[PDB]
Amino acid sequence: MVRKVFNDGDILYAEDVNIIGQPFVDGQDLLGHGLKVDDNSLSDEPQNIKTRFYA
Amino acid sequence: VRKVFNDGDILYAEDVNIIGQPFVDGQDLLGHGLKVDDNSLSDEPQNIKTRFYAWYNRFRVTVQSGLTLSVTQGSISVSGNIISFPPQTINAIDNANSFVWIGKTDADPAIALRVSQTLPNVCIPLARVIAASGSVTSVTDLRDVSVDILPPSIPDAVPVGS
Amino acid sequence: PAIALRVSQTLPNVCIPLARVIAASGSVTSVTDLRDVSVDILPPSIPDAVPVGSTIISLIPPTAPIPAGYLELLNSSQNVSRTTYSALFVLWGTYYGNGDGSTTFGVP
Amino acid sequence: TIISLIPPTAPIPAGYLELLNSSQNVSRTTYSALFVLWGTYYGNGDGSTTFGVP
Repeated sequence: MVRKVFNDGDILYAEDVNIIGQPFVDGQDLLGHGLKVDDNSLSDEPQNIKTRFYA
Repeated sequence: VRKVFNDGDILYAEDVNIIGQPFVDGQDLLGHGLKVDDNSLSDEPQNIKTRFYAWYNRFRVTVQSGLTLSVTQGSISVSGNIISFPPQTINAIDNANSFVWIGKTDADPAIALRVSQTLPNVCIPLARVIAASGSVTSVTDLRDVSVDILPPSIPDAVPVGS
Repeated sequence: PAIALRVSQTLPNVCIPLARVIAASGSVTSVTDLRDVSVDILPPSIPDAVPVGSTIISLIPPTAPIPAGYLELLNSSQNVSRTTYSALFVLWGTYYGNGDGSTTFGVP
Repeated sequence: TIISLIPPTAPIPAGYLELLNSSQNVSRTTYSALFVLWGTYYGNGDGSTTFGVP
């Protein structure tokens, strides 16, 4: 999102689409790297690590 | 997810900026994908997944088939000596409320996985299995990391003057 | 008696085990984690009381009261209730007499 | 030493060594707390692996 921001007349290049195609959750500043994963982002399913660890 | 595109729609810069920032949280929005399950977590070692489950699922007893129960791999410490066990199987005692544990008997010094009808005083309890008619009706986890085993009462000392 | 981090040759019966280290030529070949996160400790034994059915000899005068949790051996066999002394009845049976044969058993 | 009247069919209490008619030789390492206390005083079953039992 940061270091690559689009505007109304901006061309959409194939490299940008390929980058967005691989989402990253490392919290980095790049185009496809969204944000880190907190406890909420983990699934609230009883069979998952969050529920077991909190139990 | 929330906003849906179709033929004839015009892509907007804000749409790409939203899409460019993925959020994994299960929220129903354009860029918010879904909630992270165990599979989405990295499976190679030196990661919280395998680290957590190698301790959580240690010597866990499950009904493999019929009276045959599966015990996951693990390790035990006997006076500082580490003895490792691969995943093994053992047959429950039929028509009984038996106990699956790890230890030894008076007639056998080898430390191994055993099924009895009464928990020995010195053992590592694993499960209480209720089985009937060649089938395992229920399994109750005894080595659970959430259940806490209270220690036994202080032994009655020899009476003074005796 | 001070509680601290100690490197010994054999783990004491009561302690918090941390690791086992194998050292050769002034170098550490291996360190094995003895904590709960890696291993499950098997107790060598439990602290136990005097076993049921064992006999202890005492010098206490007759005026002193009978110790709790014990039965007194008399000049003749006794008939003791099986329900009250279920532990002793289990460990002994009727090997010292059948008592009535239904609800009591004999004590030598 | 604990004296008991339990019948032969009754199991030996755990953590106890039965004393039979003759002497025995039990492993020093298996019974370490016993060997450090008694010592080689009731016999030397072997050189450095077992010790005697009256």
